[PDB]
Amino acid sequence: RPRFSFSIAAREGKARTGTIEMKRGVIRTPAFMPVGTAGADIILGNTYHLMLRPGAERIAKLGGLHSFMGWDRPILTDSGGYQVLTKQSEEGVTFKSHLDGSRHMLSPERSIEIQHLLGSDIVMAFDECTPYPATPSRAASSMERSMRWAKRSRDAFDSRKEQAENAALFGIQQGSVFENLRQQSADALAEIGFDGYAVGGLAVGEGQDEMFRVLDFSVPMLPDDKPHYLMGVGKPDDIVGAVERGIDMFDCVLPTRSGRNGQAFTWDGPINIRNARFSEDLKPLDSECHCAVCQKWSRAFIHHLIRAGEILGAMLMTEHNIAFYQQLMQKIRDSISEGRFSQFAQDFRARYFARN
Amino acid sequence: RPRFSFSIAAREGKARTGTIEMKRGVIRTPAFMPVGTAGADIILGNTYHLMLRPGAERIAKLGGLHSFMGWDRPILTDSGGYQVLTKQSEEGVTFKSHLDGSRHMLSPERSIEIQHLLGSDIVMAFDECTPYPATPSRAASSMERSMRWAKRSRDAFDSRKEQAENAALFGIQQGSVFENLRQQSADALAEIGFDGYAVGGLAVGEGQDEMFRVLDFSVPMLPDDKPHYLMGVGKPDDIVGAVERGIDMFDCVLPTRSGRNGQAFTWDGPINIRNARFSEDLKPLDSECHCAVCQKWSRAFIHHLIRAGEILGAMLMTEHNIAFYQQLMQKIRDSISEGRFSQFAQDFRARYFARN
Ligand SMILES: [Zn+2]
Ligand SMILES: [Zn+2]
Repeated sequence: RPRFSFSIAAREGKARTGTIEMKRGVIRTPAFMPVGTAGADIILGNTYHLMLRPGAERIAKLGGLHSFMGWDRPILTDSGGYQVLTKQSEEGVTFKSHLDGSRHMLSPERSIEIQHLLGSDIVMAFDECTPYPATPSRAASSMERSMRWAKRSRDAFDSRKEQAENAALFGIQQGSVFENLRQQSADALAEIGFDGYAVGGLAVGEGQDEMFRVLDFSVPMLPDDKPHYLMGVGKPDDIVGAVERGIDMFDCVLPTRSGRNGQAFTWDGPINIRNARFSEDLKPLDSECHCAVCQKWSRAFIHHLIRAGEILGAMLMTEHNIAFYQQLMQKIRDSISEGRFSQFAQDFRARYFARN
Repeated sequence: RPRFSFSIAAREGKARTGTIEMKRGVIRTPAFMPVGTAGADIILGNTYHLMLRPGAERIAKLGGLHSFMGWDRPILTDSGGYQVLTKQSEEGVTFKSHLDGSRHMLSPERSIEIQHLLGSDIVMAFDECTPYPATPSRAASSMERSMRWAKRSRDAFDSRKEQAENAALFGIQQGSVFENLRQQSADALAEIGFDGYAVGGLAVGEGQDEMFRVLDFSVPMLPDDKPHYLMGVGKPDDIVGAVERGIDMFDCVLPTRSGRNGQAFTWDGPINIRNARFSEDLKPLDSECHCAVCQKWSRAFIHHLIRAGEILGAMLMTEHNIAFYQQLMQKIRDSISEGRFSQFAQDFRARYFARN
């Protein structure tokens, strides 16, 4: 396989389905990328967490993230900046670990180097997150810095031969909710040139209507022939609507967070399995789900395990939620390929929000 | 298969290996019986817990424990009395649930009925636990009551046709550490007649030397041609020494308790995987273990998962510990069948206690 090749196999409206080929494997798009410490074609590693425990140099000494996690397929790492204080400047950010008080710095160059030590296949440029809401001036200043940092990230990546030849680099569009800033950001990223383009700054609590409004104008600004990654999104209905707006890749902690907190995703909406209404419910978590949990165990049993404090309950919930997300993506890919995605999205919303 | 048939295939000293055939399956002995909410031939259900959540009538409405847990092989239930206050008498015990304040009673008859509603295959007689240490008078009084309750348990079981025809009933020897009381108890149980005989009252904090001393004289008092079940034991070295003294069946919360608290069992002794010495250790939890965890992941990765708070870490630890216990029992059975159990026990102890 090539280092990186994105091909679009079919389209419906703004939605696309296709493949990213990389040395370690093929990624089917639209893709959901689960956290690896939770089938999927690619998993996400949390650079901020890994640089603090066990440390990037230690991960490299252990053979890199692929060996460490037992995962030989592609891995995407974030830059570490979002989760990341002792000092902030045009150079980068300095911060102190709560785990042990150790001092750490992150910059475009250091973030790229940490991601190199982790051995990831898709590397994210290091940027400055923009809070929500943001004034036009603050959003512009933050976006402008992020574009300077995108060039620094590009140069650092290109200087590391093993990384340049075997990994890929994505740039991140910023600009808050402002169309003109989103355009300036897209133009700057395309001038630098990246293997894929993320839409940043939209997992900030703005609400789905506003997120969709910004995606409506922002995704068309990115190169059509490269993947589009919506970072930190989201709920099943967020994913469906974002695909309708041209997004190809997603990540979110929701499936694993929900699975540890009693919430299961189903085609009839989320359910809180701890509720007493499930104590005698012999149906599986979801009646169509093909996952191993739903083939074997009832809502009543999973309810019991969680209420009893048994670790097995949260594990089965998490397994189901991860599988549900992958089945959602498979249905999205098949429906786009078959020219029935618009109908799928309509049928999906009607059932998901009925909450039956 | 028959309702119940125990056959001894081979012996070495006081140790035995063989099979219990029941309608739902064959149990290879010596057997370790894990809790089912945690391969094994039989799992243990906790009657006290199940009668409080979700309730025995509710379990029966859901189809019984086999259907509820997705386990079609034999299940052994305890009587509920050990974990079980509003009143205590020759009739039984009354107690109030902390979960919701509901009132509950347990007696020989009610315990047998609850175990019937749960649908278990091996039913334990309801007895009175003897604290440790106990005076001779108190141990005798408690043992005498337990024998009266054993007869009541026998009669209640025999009155329920579905239970009498399809399940088995074990009696429990009591008597604390006193040889004469252990003998009186064994005589009373054999006169009543049971399908198997447990050695009760030895998971009480007395220490291994004392436990082995009591087993030395107590196990020979039970019928040789029936299974011998040591309740609530134990650590790997406890199991090996108890097999050397004629025990056929075991249960203990240690593998699952340890797996949720950072402790892994290995042939070189227990290890606390959270310790910093494992942060860079690329070996599996145990170098001989055939379990799925040890085929794939390192001590370093499991250390990381647990230190990071990831549920996956405790799940992998528990999976490894359950599998380790089953591999221990398999090695015990094979060595007895091959006439090399004495050597196995010696080699096991030398390595386990070296702690290398
Ligand atoms: Zn499922
Ligand atoms: Zn193992």
